[PDB]
Amino acid sequence: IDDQIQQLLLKQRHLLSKMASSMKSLKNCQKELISTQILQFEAQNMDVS
Amino acid sequence: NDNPIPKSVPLHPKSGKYFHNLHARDLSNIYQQCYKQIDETINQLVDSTSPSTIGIEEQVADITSTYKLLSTYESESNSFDEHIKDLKKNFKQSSDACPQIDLSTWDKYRTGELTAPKLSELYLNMPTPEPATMVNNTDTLKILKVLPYIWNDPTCVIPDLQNPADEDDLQIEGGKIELTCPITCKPYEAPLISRKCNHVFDRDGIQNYLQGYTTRDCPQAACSQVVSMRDFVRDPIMELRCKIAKMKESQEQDKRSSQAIDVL
Repeated sequence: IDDQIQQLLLKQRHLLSKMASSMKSLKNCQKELISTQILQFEAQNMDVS
Repeated sequence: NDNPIPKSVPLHPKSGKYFHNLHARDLSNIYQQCYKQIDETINQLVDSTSPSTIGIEEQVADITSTYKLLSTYESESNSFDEHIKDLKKNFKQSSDACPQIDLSTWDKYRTGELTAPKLSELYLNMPTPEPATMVNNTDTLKILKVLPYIWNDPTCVIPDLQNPADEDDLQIEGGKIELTCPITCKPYEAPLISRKCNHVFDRDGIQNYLQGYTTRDCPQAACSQVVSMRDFVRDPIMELRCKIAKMKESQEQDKRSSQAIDVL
């Protein structure tokens, strides 16, 4: 039981590290979404004018 | 010049529609879910490790690093959104300042003699996010930092503001913090502490002392102040100590009983 508990704790810490890695990857996705979108918005303003 | 493509033009109401539509996509729900997940993981880890098993310090440090990284991410995301709104405000102000192209102002802009604000250049020139005016101090972080010492011994005095080594050089002389109150011979089911008294009270008999009197002196020594109901807040450290003490006493009682029976 103790060995299984330790293995589960190691697994959950590994998943914590994995989700920390997914963090700031989500932020980079957010930035690459907002960026390159304002440029196309400027193109839309060009069209409107 | 050449191809009639001006670098930038003043904002239009139709373009103003899209400008008002553009926003930075949110992570508030994501951040709060992540915070709750890590907090519950820490709470589970508090009692998860076997009481005889020693060496939770590395896991505590790793979780502390994860929490600090998450807090930094949240701070720079707030920096991201505040930069976005400031950039939008600056761009709209600049566009309002600039004139409108009707007859040949468009030709002047195309020739390059006239310039208009461009969100691309402004977003390229915006300052990088800075983790300033932010403090990584939470109740979860505090209990995470102090839980290894509580695991080592229920009674601990972690602060080193007076002296880095200990409370006084090498000897603490701090006594012990007793789970069982002399007033109420029972474990603290409602641990309530003051930001001023900094003493944990069961509140079962404290309400009896505080009834009829607006403010009453703190019954414990080493301080002299009067507090009310609303100064009391929940202290996770107290029940953390209670749980670890109960678990350790249970394991030691089981071990001694098993060994004594093995003797016979």
